[PDB]
Amino acid sequence: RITPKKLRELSDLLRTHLSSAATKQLDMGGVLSDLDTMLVALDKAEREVDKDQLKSFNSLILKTYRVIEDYVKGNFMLSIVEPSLQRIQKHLDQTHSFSDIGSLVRAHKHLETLLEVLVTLSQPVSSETYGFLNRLAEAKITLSQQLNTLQQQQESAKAQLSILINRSGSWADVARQSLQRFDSTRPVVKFGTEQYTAIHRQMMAAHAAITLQEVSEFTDDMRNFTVDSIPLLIQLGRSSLMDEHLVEQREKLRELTTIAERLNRLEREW
Repeated sequence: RITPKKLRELSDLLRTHLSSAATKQLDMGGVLSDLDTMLVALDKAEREVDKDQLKSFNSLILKTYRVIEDYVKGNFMLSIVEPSLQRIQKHLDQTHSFSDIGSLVRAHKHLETLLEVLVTLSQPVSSETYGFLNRLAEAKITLSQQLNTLQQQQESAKAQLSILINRSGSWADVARQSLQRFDSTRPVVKFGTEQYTAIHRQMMAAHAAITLQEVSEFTDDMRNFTVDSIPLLIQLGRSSLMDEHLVEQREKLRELTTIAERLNRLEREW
C-alpha cells in the first residue's frame, strides 16, 4: 500500500528534478524513469492518502512534464524508453473499466513525452531510432483509441445516469416518504403462530398494505428502473470519482435503487 511517506518521497524527487531544470541541469533519463515509477504508484494510490495530497501529486507530475517540454522545446532507448514502453504496452491487452481512465490519460501523456524527447534527441538518424519511434507511435495511438472508446462509454454511462435520475421524479419522493413511514411505524415481525400474537401479525399485514397502496401506481416504473440502474451502478463502482457531480449523482441513483428494490420485495412478500 502507498503511504503518505512514500508519496512525499516521490514528490521530493519531482521537486529535485524541477529545481534541476531551473539550473539547466535536468537529468532526462532520471526524471523519465522516476515519472514512470510515479505512474505505477499513483495508479495504486487512487484505488485506495488524503485525496488532497493525491490531487497535489497529479498536478506536480503535470508541472514536471511541462518542464520536460520546455526543456526540449529550447541506450536512452534501451534503458529508459524501452522499459516504460513495455510496461504501458501491457495496458493495451487489458479489459478496462471507467476507473482506469485517469491512468490511461497519464500513460498517454507519458508516451507522448517519450516520443517528443526521442524525436528531439535524434534530430545522422539510425534505422533503429526510426523503428523505436514507429513502435512508440503505434503504441501511443493504439492507447489513444482504447482511451477514446472508454471515455465515450463513460459519457454514455453518465448520460444514462442523468436520464434515470430525471425520469425517477414521477415516483421518487412519494416512494421515499412511503418507505420512511413503513420503516418508522413497522410492527415487530413475529415468528410464531401462537394465538396471543395473532393481533400483532394482523398489524404487520395491515401496515404493509398501507405502504403498498401509496406506491401501487409506481410498481412497473420502479421495477423497470432497477433493471437499468443495477448494471449502471456496477459500471460506476464505489471509488472516489471527484467528478463530485458524478459521485453525487451515483449515490442518488444508489438511494433510489434501494427504495425501488425494498418496495419491489415488499409487494412480492404481500
